Amino acid sequence: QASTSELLRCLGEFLCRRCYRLKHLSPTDPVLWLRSVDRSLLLQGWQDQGFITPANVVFLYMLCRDVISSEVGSDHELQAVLLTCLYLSYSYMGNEISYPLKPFLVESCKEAFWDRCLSVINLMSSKMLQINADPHYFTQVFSDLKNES
Amino acid sequence: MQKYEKLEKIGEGTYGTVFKAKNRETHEIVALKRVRLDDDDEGVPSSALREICLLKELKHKNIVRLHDVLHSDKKLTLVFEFCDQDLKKYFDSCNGDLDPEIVKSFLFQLLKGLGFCHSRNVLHRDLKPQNLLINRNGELKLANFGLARAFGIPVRCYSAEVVTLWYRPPDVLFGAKLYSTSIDMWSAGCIFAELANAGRPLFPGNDVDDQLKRIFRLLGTPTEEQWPSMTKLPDYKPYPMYPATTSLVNVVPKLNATGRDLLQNLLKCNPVQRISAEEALQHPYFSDF
Repeated sequence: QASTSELLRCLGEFLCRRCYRLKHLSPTDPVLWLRSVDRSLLLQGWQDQGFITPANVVFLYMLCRDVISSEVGSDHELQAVLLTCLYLSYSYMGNEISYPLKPFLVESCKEAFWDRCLSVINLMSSKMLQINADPHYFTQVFSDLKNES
Repeated sequence: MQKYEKLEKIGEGTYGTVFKAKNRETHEIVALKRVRLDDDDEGVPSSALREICLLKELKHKNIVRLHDVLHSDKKLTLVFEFCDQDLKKYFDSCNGDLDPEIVKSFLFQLLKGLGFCHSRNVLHRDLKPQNLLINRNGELKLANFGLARAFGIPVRCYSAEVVTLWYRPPDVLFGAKLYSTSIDMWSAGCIFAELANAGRPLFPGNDVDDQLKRIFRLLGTPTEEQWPSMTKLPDYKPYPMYPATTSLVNVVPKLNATGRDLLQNLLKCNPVQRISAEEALQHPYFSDF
């Protein structure tokens, strides 16, 4: 329950439970989407090591729990919102100076992507810092993610 | 933007382009940092988003103030307080020759801003004169947080490719993958030396090797007893043992023994031994201030 693979499965199970409208969503779907982005950034030379680690998955889950609406209407919409949260996670917590947009963009309307980034930042900026500053809060989030399975 | 009238392009954005502007509604002068979102330089918005996230949580008189963020066109605009110049330009303006009271004021304000960042669990990681803004009121602000990061969550490593070379501490030059608030404290010591002499970098190394040599040549090479983990660092290699006996008196002529003592507490090679911003503000250098 400490391995990346297990926590990622917890996140996938959480999203399936959260997004009750998505009847054909698999808990492995979010895992595939996240791993795919991380592999692509590695292979393409944007990073030397993977971003997806236990701590970063906890960070990502903290964003998802507050940002992803139970009312998401399609698997596509879930992917777009999840990937927006992922992009903000790389941006905030990643070891590289910057990351490209391409792997995170699955929508035709780029302006919606940028508006979503700003909305998430307005909602989450305090908690993004607090999860780093407060080990008790990080522990709470980690425990919550574990209990998602 | 419609609310803002552009006045001049005044800014080496760290990742974008800075303009002086006027708020048409309030007539206030601000700085706008504009970022193209329909990029050809793929990763820029990522750094900007990180800076926005951090600056929203860092409201202090000695940290550049982000007032607003606008999204229009295919552009992200950060609205910042306007500052007349940076420390690098200020040095050019005064022939590198600051009054010792202004040296003290500038260091004090830097440390207050930096202390605030560190207390909020944020590392700046690019502390250098061009990233320090100065007002005509004499107010100094830490700026350009595009290399900054929150710290505290369990991480395998950070990047050792942080801090402009001349301002980078020896543990990081030796490839340390974990560092704390101490990273910025070294850079503050470097800036302090420029303030207290003639506004020129103390350690202008040509590459990492030259950088370490210049540092040790002045301060002395650390021994195993002063810095036991030094030889275990990932990019450690043997350096000559330069003596710890070289006087700094002529390196920082604007400083008394008190100031030289603070300088040496900032410029400790072993990061564990480096003074914190909070401790520095309580140093007797600032007592009659």
